[PDB]
Amino acid sequence: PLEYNSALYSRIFDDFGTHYFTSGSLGGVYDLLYQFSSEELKNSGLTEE
Amino acid sequence: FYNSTWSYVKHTSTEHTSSSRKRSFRSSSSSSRSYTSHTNEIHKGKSY
Repeated sequence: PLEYNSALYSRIFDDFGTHYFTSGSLGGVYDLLYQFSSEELKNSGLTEE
Repeated sequence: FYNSTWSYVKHTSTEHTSSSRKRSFRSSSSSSRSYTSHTNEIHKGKSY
């Protein structure tokens, strides 16, 4: 609408957002996490009478 | 994962011996006894 209406204008930002890119770099992003745990127990008894 | 192993050995040995000799007449009596109790246990658990 030519007349101001806050809802219908706000739809613009909903659909298209507020800003556009004037400069940018495009690329790839690699993210890795590796986590390891080991627990080891040994026991050996002898009793003789 | 966890991998769990247990081993267990139990041994018991018992002996009894008795002998008697009398002379007067002459007599003898004797007895022997031997014993063992033994147990083995092995128990294991594995989760993945």
